[PDB]
Amino acid sequence: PTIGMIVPPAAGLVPADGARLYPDLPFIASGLGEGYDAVIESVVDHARRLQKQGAAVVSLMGTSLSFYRGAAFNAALTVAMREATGLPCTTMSTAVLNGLRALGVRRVALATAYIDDVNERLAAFLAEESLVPTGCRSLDTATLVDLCVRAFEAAPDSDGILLSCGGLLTLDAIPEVERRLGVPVVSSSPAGFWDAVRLAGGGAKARPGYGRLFDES
Repeated sequence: PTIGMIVPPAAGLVPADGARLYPDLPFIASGLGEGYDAVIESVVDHARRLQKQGAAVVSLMGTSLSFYRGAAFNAALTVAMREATGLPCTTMSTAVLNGLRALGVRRVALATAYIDDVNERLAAFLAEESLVPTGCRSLDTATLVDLCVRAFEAAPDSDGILLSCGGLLTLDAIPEVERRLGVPVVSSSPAGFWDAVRLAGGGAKARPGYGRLFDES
């Protein structure tokens, strides 16, 4: 089944992680190219576009876009996508909750590429959904790996790490961080793929090597 992704950039490319994680799967993207009315309408518009292109399911593949306004908005936007489209729909924030929960992570450390105000909305989203945010640190693989280690060492009681940057190239850092700390890392972009592949069904597995998430069915 084709998996449709609504992507933040105007260019509307399938995010680069897809070619590494799921080379055998058909993905298509529609680029969205601030302001809840404008977000709701473009998102519904672009979901219909992917439906028209033959998507079997649709993921809103931006974490900030989907958690900035809280957990209730994420939930309601998903339903509006589904009602416009007739397809199972999801978001990168839901993908993150699903991955954290699959991995038994309740107390979560934050490693992100966001400003303060956005990191605050992230931790608020997670606590709304009854996870426990602990440490937060925010900004290549070397810098990403160090980011998460500094996130974890700032809060050693964490069950795992949320690496939140759906725009960044993160797949090399995840295994290296899990290898070094022994704790799982859920990252936005890979998690959004993992979640969208699950949603679509069929049961395909990711290429080996990209972290503990991908051993979760």
